[PDB]
Amino acid sequence: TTPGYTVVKNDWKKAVKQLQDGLKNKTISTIKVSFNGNSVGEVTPASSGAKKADRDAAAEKLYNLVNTQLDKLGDGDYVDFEVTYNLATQIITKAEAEAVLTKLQQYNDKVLINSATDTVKGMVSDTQVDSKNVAANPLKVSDMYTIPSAITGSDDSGYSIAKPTEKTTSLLYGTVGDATAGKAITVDTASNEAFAGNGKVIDYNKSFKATVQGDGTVKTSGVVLKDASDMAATGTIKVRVTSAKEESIDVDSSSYISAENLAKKYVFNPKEVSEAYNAIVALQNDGIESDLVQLVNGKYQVIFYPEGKRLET
Amino acid sequence: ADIIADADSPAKITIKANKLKDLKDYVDDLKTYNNTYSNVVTVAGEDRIETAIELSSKYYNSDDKNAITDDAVNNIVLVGSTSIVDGLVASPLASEKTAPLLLTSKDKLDSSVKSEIKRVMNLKSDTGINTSKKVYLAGGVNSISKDVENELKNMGLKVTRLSGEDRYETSLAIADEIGLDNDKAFVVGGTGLADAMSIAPVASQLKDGDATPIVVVDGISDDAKSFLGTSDVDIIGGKNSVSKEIEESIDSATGKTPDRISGDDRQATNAEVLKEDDYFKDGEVVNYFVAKDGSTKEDQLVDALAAAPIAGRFKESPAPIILATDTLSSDQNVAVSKAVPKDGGTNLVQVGKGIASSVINKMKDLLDM
Ligand SMILES: CC(=O)N[C@@H]1[C@@H](O)[C@H](O)[C@@H](CO)O[C@H]1O
Repeated sequence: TTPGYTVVKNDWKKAVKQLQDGLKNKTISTIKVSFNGNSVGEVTPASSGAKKADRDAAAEKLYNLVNTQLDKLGDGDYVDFEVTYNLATQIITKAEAEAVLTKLQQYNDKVLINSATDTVKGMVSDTQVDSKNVAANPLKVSDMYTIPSAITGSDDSGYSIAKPTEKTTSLLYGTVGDATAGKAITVDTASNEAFAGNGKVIDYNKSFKATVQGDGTVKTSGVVLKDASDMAATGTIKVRVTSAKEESIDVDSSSYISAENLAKKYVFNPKEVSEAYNAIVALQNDGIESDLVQLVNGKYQVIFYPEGKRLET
Repeated sequence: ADIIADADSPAKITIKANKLKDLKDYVDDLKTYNNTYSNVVTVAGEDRIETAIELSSKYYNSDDKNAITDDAVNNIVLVGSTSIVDGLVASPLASEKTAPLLLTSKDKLDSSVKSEIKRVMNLKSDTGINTSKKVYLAGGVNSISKDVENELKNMGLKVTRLSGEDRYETSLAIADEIGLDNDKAFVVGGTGLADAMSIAPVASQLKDGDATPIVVVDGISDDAKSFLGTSDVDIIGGKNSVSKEIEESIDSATGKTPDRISGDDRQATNAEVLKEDDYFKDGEVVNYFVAKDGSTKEDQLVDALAAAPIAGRFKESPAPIILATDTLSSDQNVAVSKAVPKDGGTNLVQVGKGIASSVINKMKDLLDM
């Protein structure tokens, strides 16, 4: 009945590495550690993790504190973490920001609006011939925006991408062979922003697009962001490691242990199994979310921890 | 999203599927098979006397999930290990007195039952056995000898004996102890016992801690006429056992026209008892007991004797006994399928192990377990 996350022993390094990376990018402020239910310390970067050296020191302190305990973990033992986090404060390394910068610069030559025909709308000159619209060359992203060449920042505070500087065009959007003149194309200031981590990524579905409006004019977007994940912005997460072993039951596999041989092997808490069953049905029929049933890697799944083994007969 | 697991659990099981189709199916099968290995059990010793004790061990003064009592008991009912007629009338008595029904050999008190009497009443050398600690002897010196009676007294125990010189008045003696505090009474004949065992778990069902007595007629004695003052009566068995003449003897002596529950076979009347609504409500029977019918040997109905009061006090929904040694009859097959609710059954208890595996499997399918 306690929310959190449970790690099998064999995966402890994987999980610890995650906490370390969290500390290094200013996402985690403090971690409170305890062995078999007893507090044995607390890891916290000095001065709100302002310096890279202090953040790296906390990451090391964590591994040093727990590695021998975890590697020597036996039946019944367990290590509990209490992770206080805030995704807004996340920062990015020099290599991370320079890796995004290159992928942004590939959109420099992308076409926003094509040229118009007599039958489809596109770029048309701002001046007409015989009082009727003629076509113009397509609109590049380089015409409306100037993407930066380099990055800005330091190792202590993090690195950043400046928002591409906005530009104007005097060309228009309309149909070739229409009396009515083409309508203006302008940038959307509310759709061009700088990038420096902060729990976000580049939204390539909405970035560098031309969007027609109700009155017929066109607005263009620049660098648009989106949440890296749908988890809450801040809070404190509990993580446990035990000596249990992990078993994978894929019913779509060629071979897999049947439900009969599973009850043969283990005893399960009856309330826990029916709560899962009921959660599946409420999703199937009514579309009700449930923490018990999740969709991960294109497979819906439930998680059981059995009471123990079933005694032979 | 997830949860903080119990540190003593040995495994982290993740079940995966493309369509929550197949996931629902796997969890549904698990929900049932999990309940099966926990709640489908055999209770048998290697002797009729020894099987009756194993029932006592599991359900009286026990830590079991479905124990009648988890503390010591004050009363005990004792019946001769061969006298089936006696402990059939005695099953209601054991239910009302909150007592296990145990079996003994006529000559001498057996070693095994003697130790179980101590365990179930919590008898110790450092505590005084006071007057509340009693043993009922259902039957005369014919079934349970005078020697055994004195062996019990010499332990420092109280032994009331309900009996007579014949089967008809011993049953009267037992029925007189049982509370005839409401208008029901079951009637059976001296012959046709397998008709009668089917009603033992029903008579053992309690209303305000009152059991329903049964009387054994000849198919009336003047003693039985006074005993059955203006009672609604249900006759269990065929006419072969209770004539329509003695059905009228009851109609006249009481003033009540009695009802009859009967079948062609002993397994048919078993099925008829289940399908009676006053006995078990339709679509609400989740707990079942299985015991030998005596087709191969009439002497094996003894095992149903000790299980009848436990089944009639089981959980909060009573249980019938399905009589079947080698096979189940079609009548029993359909009656069970109608008794069970949509969801399925919750408990199956095999009493004794002279019952064929075929029969237990048929039960499991009928009940979705
Ligand atoms: C297994 C687990 O939950 N790990 C957490 C994750 O939930 C959180 O989002 C992240 C900070 O970004 O810190 C990780 O340690």
